Amino acid sequence: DADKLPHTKVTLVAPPQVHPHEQATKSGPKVVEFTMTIEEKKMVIDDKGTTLQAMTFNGSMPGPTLVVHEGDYVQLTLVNPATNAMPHNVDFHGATGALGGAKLTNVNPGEQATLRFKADRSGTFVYHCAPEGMVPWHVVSGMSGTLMVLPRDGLKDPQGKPLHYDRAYTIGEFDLYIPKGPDGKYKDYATLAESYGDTVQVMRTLTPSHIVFNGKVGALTGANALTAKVGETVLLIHSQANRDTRPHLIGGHGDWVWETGKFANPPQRDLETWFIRGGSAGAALYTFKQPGVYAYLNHNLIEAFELGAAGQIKVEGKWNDDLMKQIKAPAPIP
Amino acid sequence: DADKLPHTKVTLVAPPQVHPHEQATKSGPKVVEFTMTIEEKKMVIDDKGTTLQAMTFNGSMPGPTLVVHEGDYVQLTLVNPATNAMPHNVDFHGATGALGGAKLTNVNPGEQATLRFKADRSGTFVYHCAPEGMVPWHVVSGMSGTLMVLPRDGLKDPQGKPLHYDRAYTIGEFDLYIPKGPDGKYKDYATLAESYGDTVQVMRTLTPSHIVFNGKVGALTGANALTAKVGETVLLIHSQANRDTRPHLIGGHGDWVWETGKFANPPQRDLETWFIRGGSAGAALYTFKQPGVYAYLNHNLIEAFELGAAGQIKVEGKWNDDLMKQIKAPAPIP
Amino acid sequence: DADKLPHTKVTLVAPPQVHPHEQATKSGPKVVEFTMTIEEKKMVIDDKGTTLQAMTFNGSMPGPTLVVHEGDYVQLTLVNPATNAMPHNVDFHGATGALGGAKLTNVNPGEQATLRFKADRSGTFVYHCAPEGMVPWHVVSGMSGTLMVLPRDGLKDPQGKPLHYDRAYTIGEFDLYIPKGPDGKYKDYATLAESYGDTVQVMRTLTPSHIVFNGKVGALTGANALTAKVGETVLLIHSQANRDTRPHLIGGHGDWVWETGKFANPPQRDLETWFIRGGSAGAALYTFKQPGVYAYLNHNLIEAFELGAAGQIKVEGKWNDDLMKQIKAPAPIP
Ligand SMILES: O=N[O-]
Ligand SMILES: O=N[O-]
Ligand SMILES: O=N[O-]
Ligand SMILES: [Cu+2]
Ligand SMILES: [Cu+2]
Ligand SMILES: [Cu+2]
Ligand SMILES: [Cu+2]
Ligand SMILES: [Cu+2]
Ligand SMILES: [Cu+2]
Ligand SMILES: [Zn+2]
Ligand SMILES: [Zn+2]
Ligand SMILES: [Zn+2]
Ligand SMILES: [Zn+2]
Ligand SMILES: [Zn+2]
Ligand SMILES: [Zn+2]
Repeated sequence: DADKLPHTKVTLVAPPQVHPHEQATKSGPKVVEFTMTIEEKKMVIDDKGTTLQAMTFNGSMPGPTLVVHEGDYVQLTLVNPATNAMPHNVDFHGATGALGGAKLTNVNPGEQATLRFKADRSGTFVYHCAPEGMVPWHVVSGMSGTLMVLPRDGLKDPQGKPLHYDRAYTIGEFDLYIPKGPDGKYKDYATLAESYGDTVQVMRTLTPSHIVFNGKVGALTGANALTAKVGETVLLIHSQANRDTRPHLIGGHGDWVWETGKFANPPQRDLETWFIRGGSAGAALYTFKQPGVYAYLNHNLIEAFELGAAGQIKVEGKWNDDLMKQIKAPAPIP
Repeated sequence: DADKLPHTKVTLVAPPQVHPHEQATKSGPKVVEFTMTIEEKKMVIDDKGTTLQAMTFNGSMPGPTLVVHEGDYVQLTLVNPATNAMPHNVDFHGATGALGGAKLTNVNPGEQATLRFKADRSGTFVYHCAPEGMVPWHVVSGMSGTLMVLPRDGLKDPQGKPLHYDRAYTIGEFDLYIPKGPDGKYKDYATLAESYGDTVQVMRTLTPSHIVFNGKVGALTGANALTAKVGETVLLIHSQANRDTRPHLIGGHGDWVWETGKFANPPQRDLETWFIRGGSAGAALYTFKQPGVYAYLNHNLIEAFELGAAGQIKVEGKWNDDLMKQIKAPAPIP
Repeated sequence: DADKLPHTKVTLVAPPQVHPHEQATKSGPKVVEFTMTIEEKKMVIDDKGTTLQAMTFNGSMPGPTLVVHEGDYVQLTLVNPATNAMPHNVDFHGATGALGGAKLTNVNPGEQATLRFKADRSGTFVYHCAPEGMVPWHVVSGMSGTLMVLPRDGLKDPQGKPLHYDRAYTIGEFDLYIPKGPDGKYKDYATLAESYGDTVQVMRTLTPSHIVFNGKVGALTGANALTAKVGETVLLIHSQANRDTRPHLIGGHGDWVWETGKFANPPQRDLETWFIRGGSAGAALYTFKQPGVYAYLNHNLIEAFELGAAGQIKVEGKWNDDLMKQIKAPAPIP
């Protein structure tokens, strides 16, 4: 019975980081308490100044990643401030019943609610807003993120041997549908409500204007690149709440990958490219063996390089000539 | 030798139901006999009165699901009445040889044929019409369904333990390509033949005008919702003969899923969203634990809510506060 | 240490063939040496005379398949003749570090370089050109192929039992983005450089004008059909460096399939249709049981029959009435 369990309180952190947590643990089940506050805002999503009338959990795309263990109960307080214009809610794919909790968390601006559900299944799961009649709009405008439910004894390989990560990053990939006017320029809307009708028209074409990691072209590049060192294992959590994507690490691999994102299933190894189904979150482990700047992208290379679905990981350490060596540098042909 | 085996005769039923059958069985192999009659007809596919010049097996989209056991022989009589305008045939993905049987079942209006093949592989398999030179048109106009070949000893989990369903539903998802005229309204064609050239032009854009379960927007919603009770296991058979989709049960999961649809492979568990490749049928088991109305949809939410790829399952029984509880209902913020 | 190993030299062959190689082998690791020469050229890609300003490894789309064993080192010499206009390089998904080798193989026209990397992971892996700032263009214009890294003891089934192929074919599937002018005809460009800006515009729509196997509509059909005999096992290597596809053998199956293409993972059996993620190569084994002409295609049937993604395999041998029999030929209805 959940009433008798100890309660713990978790402080969320902004993507691409993930809040401190244990993997394998000796702890018994808890009611883990989180709070998120919805923020509607206009956001600049590319280098040329295009805006999106956006909607977010906790001010970021994606929302923050919530982490518990299998057997825990998630208890979320969802706050919709009066400064917002729209009603909202939350649908946890990791939860059982009531349209993922959507039916029990309908909050108008100035309202809040508290949902509890049992995280009885391990994996990365999408959570997203789902107000009746406007579900796709809320999702594609930015209202999604990941619940990671770790097995109580940590991750396991196909033979039941222990797996771990030394650092976790969360990447949300957003297919955006920004309208254009008669002049072929992207439209800038004074309010969220005014963007709706034009946006639905773009949505129905099924062609994104932009596809971005973490809310904007270049969000995870240059100074905002992910980081690691040779010998460190990274978990890359990839969520896509609306559309398929195909993650790849250039110069790397998915050492162990759960592309459907459910940890009770054996992972696949040595992947070049994996597949996240629209409406899901997946997870890949990789241990870096070479230093340098890696690209982490959607391997529809148009979607990556033209439309925005690409980032970087800057990796420190010592080059390894056994794994790779320039035998003869570029030089004239004999 | 198939000539020495007992023959049985099966009466098909309309989707979303599936005809009575055994899962695990003590029976030896049989020649199982079915008959289907092709019906070309104009069908209303949405709420605003849009029509499709459709083609069907047995008058429905999808065609009915045929169920046998591994080692059985399927013996289909395919009837093409003289009231039809086009030639037709059938390609069983579950069969070996002759383009799935297409080469041996070419039937002009007023003709019929009888095909036999050995169902030597377990799984859900697409069957579809495939006349030379017009294959995509016949498929996207509605001529597909599922052959389910159960293992003789029933479904099994990754550890070889028994799995079962208490009820089976079949869902066919149809990407439609309805042309529009200069006024931006959908075209209404007097005959099947007249729809062809305009439709091929829409097809080549790769953008469906509509994507529907079972032949129309809302076919599996409201009064036509699927049904179940808490404690019952449902098999959800999902076919898509032309285009990828990503099934999800809102507030539920795929407890055991064969997304490529082939039962000799271990299923995956705890899926939020699975993937049916265009040209295949997949299958998911789920045991309901909460009552209420669930949505079962393609989790490209545009494809679902805007274009039509969504239905409902109405589930009876007792709410379970351990799995989910509204701790604090929506109420003003402190 | 790679310097102490024996060097071997391999002569590449044109797709759809694959160069002679061993599967299971008693040989220890080698440094296997290959050379490829880039050729930019205009190519006719369909029946109506449409051209593509193409870019290739070794004059073909796809490039040739390179085959080694796990533990070998690949040592490629990449030649960019002075007759080419653009700089190029190579990114091996099978390699670790330096953006797959791209950073160490930047070659202007008239230059060459030699890369070595350790093929420490078994599977089929994409290789492709990846010049900074122009990656998608080089890829979609034809610069990709497959590195197959076989396990030293050959392929294995889920229970660790031996698998083999008697013949291997390599199929590269290319989503092309050919621009049109104001008259609705495809544009013909005098040079590679001139095609760029118009092509990027088509790319950004995400709608291919054509999707072809091995560089052109019908490349693997009629006289250029693949061949086999009843009782022979074929390996079908399928690469797609930019966009998803869904291979299917009409009248056949994937007997054992590694759709993510990584041989240390158990294969799936009895597949009707499998899924190659954009940015990957997959592999399927099939043993023919019936003679006749099979179609091997992308089972988005529009992509196959309308846009070009389909070929044929002509199979010799004796028909098998147990697997399939025309019980009653097409004939009038009673
Ligand atoms: O593997 N570079 O897209
Ligand atoms: O999980 N609701 O799309
Ligand atoms: O299975 N014929 O597309
Ligand atoms: Cu919302
Ligand atoms: Cu959802
Ligand atoms: Cu037909
Ligand atoms: Cu088919
Ligand atoms: Cu190049
Ligand atoms: Cu790549
Ligand atoms: Zn915990
Ligand atoms: Zn570590
Ligand atoms: Zn039977
Ligand atoms: Zn039951
Ligand atoms: Zn070798
Ligand atoms: Zn053999």
